Amino acid sequence: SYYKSDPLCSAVLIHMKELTQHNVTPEDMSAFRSYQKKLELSETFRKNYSLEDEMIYYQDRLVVPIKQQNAVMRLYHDHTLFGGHFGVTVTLAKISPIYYWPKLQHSIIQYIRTCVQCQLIKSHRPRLHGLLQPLPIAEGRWLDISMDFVTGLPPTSNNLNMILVVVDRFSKRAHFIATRKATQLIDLLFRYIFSYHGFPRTITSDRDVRMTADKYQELTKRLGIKSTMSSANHPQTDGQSERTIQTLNRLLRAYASTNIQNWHVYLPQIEFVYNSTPTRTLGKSPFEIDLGYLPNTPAIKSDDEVNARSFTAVELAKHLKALTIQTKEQLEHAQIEMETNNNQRRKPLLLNIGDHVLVHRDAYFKKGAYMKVQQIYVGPFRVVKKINDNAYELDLNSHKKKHRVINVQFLKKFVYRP
Amino acid sequence: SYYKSDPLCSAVLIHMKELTQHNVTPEDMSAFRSYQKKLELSETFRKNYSLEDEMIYYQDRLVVPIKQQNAVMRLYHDHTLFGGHFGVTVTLAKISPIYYWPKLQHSIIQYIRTCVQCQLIKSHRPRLHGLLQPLPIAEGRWLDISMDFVTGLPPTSNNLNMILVVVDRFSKRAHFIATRKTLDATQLIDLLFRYIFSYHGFPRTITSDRDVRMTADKYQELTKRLGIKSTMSSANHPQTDGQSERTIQTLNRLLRAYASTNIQNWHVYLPQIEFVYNSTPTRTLGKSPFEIDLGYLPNTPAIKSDDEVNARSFTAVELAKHLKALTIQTKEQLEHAQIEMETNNNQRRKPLLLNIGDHVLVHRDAYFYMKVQQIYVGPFRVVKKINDNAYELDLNSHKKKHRVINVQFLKKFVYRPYPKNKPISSTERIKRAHEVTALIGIDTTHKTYLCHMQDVDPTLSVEYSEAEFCQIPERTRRSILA
DNA sequence: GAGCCCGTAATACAACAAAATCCAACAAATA
DNA sequence: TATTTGTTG
DNA sequence: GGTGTTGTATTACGGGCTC
DNA sequence: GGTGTTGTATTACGGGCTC
Repeated sequence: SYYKSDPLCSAVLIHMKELTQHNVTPEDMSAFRSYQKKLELSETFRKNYSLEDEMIYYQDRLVVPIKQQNAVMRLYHDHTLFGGHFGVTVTLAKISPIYYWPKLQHSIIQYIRTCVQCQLIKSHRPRLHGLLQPLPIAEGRWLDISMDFVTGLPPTSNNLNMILVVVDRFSKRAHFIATRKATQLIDLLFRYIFSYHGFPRTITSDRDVRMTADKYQELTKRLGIKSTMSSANHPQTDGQSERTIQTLNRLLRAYASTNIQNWHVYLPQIEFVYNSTPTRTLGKSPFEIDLGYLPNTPAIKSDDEVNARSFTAVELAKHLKALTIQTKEQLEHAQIEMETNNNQRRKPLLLNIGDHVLVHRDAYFKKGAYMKVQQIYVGPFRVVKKINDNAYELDLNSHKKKHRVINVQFLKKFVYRP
Repeated sequence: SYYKSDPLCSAVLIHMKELTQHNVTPEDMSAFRSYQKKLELSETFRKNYSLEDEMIYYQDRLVVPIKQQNAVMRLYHDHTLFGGHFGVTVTLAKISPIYYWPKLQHSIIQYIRTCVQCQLIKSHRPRLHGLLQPLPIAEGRWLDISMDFVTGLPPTSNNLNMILVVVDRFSKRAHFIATRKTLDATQLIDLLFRYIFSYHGFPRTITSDRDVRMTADKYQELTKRLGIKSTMSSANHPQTDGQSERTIQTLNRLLRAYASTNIQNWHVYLPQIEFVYNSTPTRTLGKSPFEIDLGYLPNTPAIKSDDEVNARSFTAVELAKHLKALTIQTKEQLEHAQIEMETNNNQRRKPLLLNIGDHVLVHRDAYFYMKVQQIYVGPFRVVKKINDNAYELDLNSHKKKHRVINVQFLKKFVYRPYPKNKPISSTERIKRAHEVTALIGIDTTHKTYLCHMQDVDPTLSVEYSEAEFCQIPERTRRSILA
């Protein structure tokens, strides 16, 4: 039960094979590509096709007619003759030692994008699927605020359990919100610690139940506060707070190495140390990014001046304007530097309407659902809206899934074939 | 109540600041470097020091004498005036706006290395410590072998291990047989299917992990009587079993491909996955692992355009010559593979070189709520240097579990530094017990606690028994152990 | 080209990516 | 001799 | 509307010397 | 003695044409 026991006088290679035969030319519809290929063969000298008793082949490899292309690549890709659904390299190593197939690599990668199980099972670095495209930089001071918290720490005396952080996107000002892992009184403690400065414009946070929080969201809609609400298991958007708790974790380890179970005393020292230390992407201390009144003043900084903003009373407007201008251009510099050092391999994905994208078992099933060697056979979903440049909402075929926003790091767009 | 309100007429900067005054030359022992620096200043033109009535400083930066170098770096790196124990960049951003410091960044990284807590609380890419050294290349058809376990597989007949993958390292034949956790623990039946695998040829070298199924006394001694080495891993360093784990990575994709009937009936798929994976050509050798060892390919011949040599199923007296030729081919492909691995991986990695005796931190795998507490532990003395990236060390007294740590967890320790002395008398272990810093634990063999004191030799601990343990407040001691 | 000192100063590279329970199973410690 | 308790895929 | 982001050793580029 | 390692899209380099 072997193949190639069939003559085909109507295919692309007929023009190539009549270079010796010159007998019959029964071309088909859309066979004008064969005419152009024969013209290119005529103006060049690459004649290596061998014609031996109906076996027309290349120098050592069997050229296959285009009628049975899919049959051959399915035979050497599926388990009919022990393929195994591998990549283009193993498929070439199975086919190219035996067959030639002009533009074989493009045909094989097209088949990889065609075969459904390879789309659902393979990953092929599904963490580089969209550009960086960071947050818009800022406005006037204390208008954008980043919100997140680490769920659990070694508990203190039974009054405090975990640390919440507030750092603004502009100035990156540390904060010490020590919660109890909380209730609807989140707005009480949160209000007491941001309203020390004032009400922001948008909150960059995750889809956490203390902030998804239909009771708390309506408060923000009434008050005039937006909510970015980073999607399920995509904590990258929170950013400044995540980077702060990275710096806080080192600081908390430093100040509580031998002093576990009472770190709530040292937490204001943690935030004050974070506040007094200059950063890199802005080059100035977060006091200086705000009203520059580093109160410790161990020594005067470089370019010695008055450096006493307490003496200035009415002229603070020009000083804050100057700080705002230089910090805004520094934020733009940080944005472009991040975009340069990150997008060296980040391939974009821009669809925005009418596709059948997937979600490869991350933010689709539960974060608490165990990942194992169980098959990854998420069905072909649909996309109806372009919610952002780096995400697309889906019509999750479930009860509700409680969210339908999927960042591009889980999509891996499905492609059909007739 | 600040610094710099004191004269220092004998330091390095004396020759620099007598370029305008030329009063006295009160050099000290080994202070001729000041004269050489003055000569270097004279033969060039970088004279920009400002000198006004003992306020001697740079164009905008206060130059500091070498006597109070430690005072300045401790002031702007520790917490006396709100430092924070940050990196070299933040320390520069605190110091370089205010002070000059010839070779400033070198002094800053020196202070980062010679700190007491700063080494142990932070981290800087520990994974790339040690250059990537591939294991010995190949032998006569899997005299070197690897195996490993992964779990999390769904049950079908109470079989939630089912991955005992054995990879024939030379030919990469890569067998894996269904099993379970509860069948054996290297006592009764584990060896039996190990031998039915080994029925097709005994190996000569194992490379495996620190799993309890192979660190047992029964396994090591039987392998030693079999003349086959163990060569275990290094306390959660699975990269020693890399080729088996890479086979698992290839196996997992094929397992998901064949795992549509996840729960009902799928134990027939592992031999199918074996037969598919062995027949598929690899990348590092260009030949399928099935035909590398066995010569020929499996049934339904799809013989390539090389020759008829891959249909070698005929008379066997001439198999030795061309099978050795294929051994040469595959050997060459594995030097190519070792070179390819060492190219793209050693570009960022930096080797770590320690002699026997110097202290070393382990930073992990010493105590298994490890978030805020001091997960990183104190320094230990290295005993045996097995490899350039393998140091055997005394993490505890004599307790348990294979006291060798890979260099990825290991980190250098520097004790360059008013430190106290070493108590050796019997009465000095009682009074000098309130000067403790950290804790290791309790000896399992007898009643002797090991801990760290303050401003002493860190690794060279002093034994503190119960006669001098209950007097000092131990309420804050078990807090870091729990 | 050719290298060196030194002084700044950019520069990819990785860590924040929820936290903490055991599962199965080797061998130490009493009583 | 059963119930523990260190560490590790 | 809504989607990364800085700390850190490490390393690259100008004044001043030898040419 | 004892310590990574291949699968995979993706992309870079020679024969043959226009010069």
